Amino acid sequence: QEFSELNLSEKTTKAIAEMGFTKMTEIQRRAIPPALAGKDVLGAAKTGSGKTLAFLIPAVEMLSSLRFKPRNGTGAIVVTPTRELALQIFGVARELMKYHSQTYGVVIGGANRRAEAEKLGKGVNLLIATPGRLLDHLQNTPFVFKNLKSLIIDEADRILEIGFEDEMRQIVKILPKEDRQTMLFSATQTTKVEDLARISLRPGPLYINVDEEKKYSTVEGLEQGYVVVEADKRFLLLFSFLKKMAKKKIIVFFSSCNSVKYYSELLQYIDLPVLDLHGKQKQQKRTNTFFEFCNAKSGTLICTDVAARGLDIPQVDWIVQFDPPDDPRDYIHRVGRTARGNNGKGRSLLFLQPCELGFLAHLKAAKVPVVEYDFPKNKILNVQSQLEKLISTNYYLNQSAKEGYRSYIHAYASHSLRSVFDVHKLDLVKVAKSFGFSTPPRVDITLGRRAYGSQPRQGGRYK
Amino acid sequence: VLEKTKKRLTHFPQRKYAVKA
Amino acid sequence: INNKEGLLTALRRIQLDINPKTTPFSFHQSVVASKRT
Amino acid sequence: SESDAVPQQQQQENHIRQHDLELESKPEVLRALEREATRPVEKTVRHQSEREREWLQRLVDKHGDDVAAMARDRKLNPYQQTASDIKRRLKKAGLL
Amino acid sequence: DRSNIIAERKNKQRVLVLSSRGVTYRHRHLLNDLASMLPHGRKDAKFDTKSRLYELCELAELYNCNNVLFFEARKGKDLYMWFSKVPNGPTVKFYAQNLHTMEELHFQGNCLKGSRPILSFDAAFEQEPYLKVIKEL
Amino acid sequence: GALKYLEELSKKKQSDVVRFLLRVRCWEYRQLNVIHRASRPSRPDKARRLGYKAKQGYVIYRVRVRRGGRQLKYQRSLRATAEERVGRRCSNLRVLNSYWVNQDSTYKYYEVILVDPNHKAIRRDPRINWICNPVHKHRECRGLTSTGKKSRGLNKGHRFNKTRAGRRKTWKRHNTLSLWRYR
Amino acid sequence: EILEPFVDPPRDRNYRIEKDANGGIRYVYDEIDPVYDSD
Amino acid sequence: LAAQAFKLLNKYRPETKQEKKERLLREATAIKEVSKKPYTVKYGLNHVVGLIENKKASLVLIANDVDPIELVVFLPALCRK
Amino acid sequence: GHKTTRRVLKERPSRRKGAQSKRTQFVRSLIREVAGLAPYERRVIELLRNGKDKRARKFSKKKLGTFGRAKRKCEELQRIIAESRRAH
RNA sequence: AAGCUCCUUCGACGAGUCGAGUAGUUUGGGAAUGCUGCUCAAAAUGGGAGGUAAAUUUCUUCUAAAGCUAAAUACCGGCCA
RNA sequence: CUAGUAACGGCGAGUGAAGCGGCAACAGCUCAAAUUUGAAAGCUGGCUUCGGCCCGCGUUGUAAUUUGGAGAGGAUGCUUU
Repeated sequence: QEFSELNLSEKTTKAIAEMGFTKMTEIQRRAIPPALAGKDVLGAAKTGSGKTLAFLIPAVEMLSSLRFKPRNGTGAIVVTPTRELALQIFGVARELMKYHSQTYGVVIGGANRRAEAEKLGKGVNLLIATPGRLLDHLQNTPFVFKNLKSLIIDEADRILEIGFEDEMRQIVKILPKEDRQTMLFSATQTTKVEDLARISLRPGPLYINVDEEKKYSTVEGLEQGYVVVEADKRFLLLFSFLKKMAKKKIIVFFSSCNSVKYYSELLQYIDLPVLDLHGKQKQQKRTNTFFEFCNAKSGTLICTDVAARGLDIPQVDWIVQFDPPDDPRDYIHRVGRTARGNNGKGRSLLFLQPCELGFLAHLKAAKVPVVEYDFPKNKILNVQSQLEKLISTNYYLNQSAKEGYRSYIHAYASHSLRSVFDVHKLDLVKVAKSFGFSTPPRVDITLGRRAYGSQPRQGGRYK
Repeated sequence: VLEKTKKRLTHFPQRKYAVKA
Repeated sequence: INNKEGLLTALRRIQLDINPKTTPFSFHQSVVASKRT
Repeated sequence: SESDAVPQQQQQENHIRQHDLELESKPEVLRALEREATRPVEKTVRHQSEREREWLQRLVDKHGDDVAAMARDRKLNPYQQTASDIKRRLKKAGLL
Repeated sequence: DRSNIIAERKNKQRVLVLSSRGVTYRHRHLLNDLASMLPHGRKDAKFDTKSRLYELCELAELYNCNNVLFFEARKGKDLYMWFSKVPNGPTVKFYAQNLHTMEELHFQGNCLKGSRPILSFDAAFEQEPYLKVIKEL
Repeated sequence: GALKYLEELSKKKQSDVVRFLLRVRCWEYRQLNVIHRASRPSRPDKARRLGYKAKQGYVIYRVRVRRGGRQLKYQRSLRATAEERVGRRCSNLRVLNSYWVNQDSTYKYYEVILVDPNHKAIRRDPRINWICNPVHKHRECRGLTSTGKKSRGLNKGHRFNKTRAGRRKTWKRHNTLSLWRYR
Repeated sequence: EILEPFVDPPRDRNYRIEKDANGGIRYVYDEIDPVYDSD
Repeated sequence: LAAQAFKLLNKYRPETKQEKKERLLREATAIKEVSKKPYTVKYGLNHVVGLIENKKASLVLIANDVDPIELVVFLPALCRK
Repeated sequence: GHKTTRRVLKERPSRRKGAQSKRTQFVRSLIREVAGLAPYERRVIELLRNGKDKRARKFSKKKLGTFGRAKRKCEELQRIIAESRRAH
């Protein structure tokens, strides 16, 4: 029924009460009470049905009941395909363990290897990890995981689609299996999905379907917009768009919560009143922001694309995809139709760099109409000089710019469709110009003959 | 004495203690 | 461990054709004695 | 009851106090030394400097209690400090 | 013709004798005694034990030698032998002990260096195969 | 961070720019005196990591030493001879350290760092004022420098059993017959 | 050509591989001809 | 080119010890009884090489007569890189 | 021998006490280009460009004295040949 | 000014020195036991010393070429007892 | 104490350690490798009404911060002069 009906710890229930959730959703009711019992769960929900709270509550309660301390090491590992949902579960896990003494951490690709190694040896108890970096840490770094009692694999169908078949099959063979609860979630059920279940789950699972089988993936009733914009005037076109299309409803999709945070602070200094929605905020502030936006006449909202997948988009005049979308299939179909928005005339556009026009070929393959907008060069508001004076002088904006720039490049590297979103076709000097930098800050863009006389290994404890 | 050495003596000097039987 | 068939198998690949049928004694000059010693 | 086999759980009672130690028929010298240890001490509270109070009072006189705007201000907060640092200095000076 | 064999059918063989990084003068003298007898061999010294075993192969491929006799020393006290056909052929390992070298003045025999030996084998070198493989080596 | 680039340059001292500079400098030093004063070190990265500072009291002295055998071999190194000749020349200073600077077919050239123990810039600095103590008089004669510690074998391990606590002190201890009272 | 509408389009040997005596994988290599080279 | 270089650089000369002390006495006096970042000419080999390596410099001038020349040999090529 | 509950140790900060930083490798690649090559390295570079790789490994071995150093020197000089050819 | 904590940020460590050959010296000590001279002359998932037949050099433990520092030890000399 | 053991020996003369263990005494640190760069902040001398003025050293680097079982920088909150 509700969260109070479950007999949870008063430390946990106070955290849920401050978050605002009083009514449990469909997956939360049908998965948590068998998960607290100890039975393994196989879920088939889409993101935004509340599944992030559905596995964190048993993991938090397990850690609180067993009285976990930092010296014990990891108790629960949550596997997440890309770093953006890893940082989304991190904010939810931060709100859950506000009262507890157990520790919580994030391992992600495109992050510092050595800082994560110091974090892991110091002792995290709940760890949200991308599969590639988790296998690197499990194989090389010294940290305690002998007391692992819970394993969660979130959005499995994306994990195999991204290309972690070999890695995830090695992950379940190095983690301990006895006295462990394994919960698996995936929106679609493909052939590779059940082979992950037979190697990770126990012989008796519990099968839960709260899926939306009425997928209204429109094929023809859509019209996509796009604007070809150079890499060094992407923000200036966003600013000129938002300034002139004020007194209207605007929703902007970024790729990273750090870039949402930086653009929120910059637009307040640049004097444009814009609403924001990122993971460094309270969960209560998150809901009061969107309720204010859904009832407002005009306004403009910044959120990441993974935030909108869990959220109910209201009637809006524009949907603008500034950063590249996380999965292009879900953008064109779902977000194109929600931009159309039942009755009112709502138009969707996407920012494209000149090196990104193979998206047009992919759009032409699926046969979906396009219109490109002209945007004359006079109407660009050149506030580049004001922006660079702010970044070079304000210290807090410099940190936010550096983190937003790196998270933008790091999300670009870990993109699924690498044919059109390639980081080696990105001029990094120009993309740091848009963020407000004259010198692009350093980021690692990457994050025949065998031996003569040699034979394959047959023995020896080579570690 | 050096400034680093004086800083450590200011904030962590030798204490005065005893051990009971 | 003494794999027998694989041991003679490796002997074939480095076996010289030492035989008084064609090869004289000056080639090898290897003598195997009858006494076990 | 030890679920995780911890050899330190039985000997229990990541930041600790760094300067002191929070501690819990006999000879007269030992009883005399215990009165020296447990004797109440002097607080010796540090005070804010006069120019520091003027810097903080100027911030209240403009922004009131909004700590976010005070950190975001540049003329009256030249050495750019976070709102968390300014709030502690305000609470010490009695200006909320 | 480059293999410097003047014969009806050329027996193209080369050896490369080698030493570990911790051999003794008794093990060092067995290099000097064996290589003096052995006319188609090259002397090399101080192979790194931190390297791998198959880096003795391209060491010999560098010097065009299809045989290798490695003196490996452990603890600075023990000699271990290795006879091997370098490209892909079989190898052997021995423990060598009871060393007595030519420099010791008690043998009273001498011969030409580089003169051809007769190989005096044993009867068990023929009947039992584990002796037969080292026999050809 | 210019000194990281100099450290890699001294590594490659057979190379074109370093062979050229060592040739034109060795020619210059041959016309100079046997022991002479250098205003600045020729390898400022090496001097600084050996202890040189640009303070009043630090001097640099360049010395050429004959090379070859003494087959008698001199157990005193050429570097130790370089230190001992300069300390005789500057009887008022203290030899701190020395380093290789050049070489020729007949001579080897060393630069030595010296510290004035009477200069009160030196006397007031806790990082260097240990040398003002009289137990550090003529460290190059007692083998107390880096060359001396190498040739005395003052290293830890079973390889240096006879020399790690003083070679003559070890011999006197092992050759002493110790008789107690209750035997 | 783009077969699927938003999926990424899919994309020196100095040995011969035999089987060895115990049963496994054996690499046979090019033999070396024992001559003295010019140096 | 040298003369036109020093026309700009002389406008950015660092303050001397006499006029730095005067400014400190000016600001201390006003406290008894508001500025931006100072733009000067950057000097010091260890400082300038770091400014080169962080791409914080715009123009570099190198003396041609540094008598250990190893202090400046890498410096044209490092600026080129 | 005796069974004890072995712990997992914190990473010792003295691991790889030499170089693995990207800054030092930048300096070494810069200094090698600005300083030139040693006389023996010019011999090996000539032989490696002419395909005499067999002679080049031997020549570096007599100069350096160890087979392991001869492999690393011939590997480093081979990379120089590769990146000089691309720039040409 | 200082200590701790945390981390979507970084983390630079000593070269004519190791080492290879050779001669002298020295040691219980031809991994030269160590040192010195001569010729050549390094590395960066590096280097040193060990452990191991265990099947390949698996593993173990430290970071050299810069420096300081009381006490326990010696004492046919100095001021005395 | 190991111990006249290991080791080396015209294997004759002989030479001859060390680790472990019980004690005595106990104490840990300084640099070079970094850009203070929003301010050479450092230091020797001289004149001095002793209070603070000049010259010089020094950017080819003098202070502060750091020294690899570390550290830096942010952030956060307690604790120290």
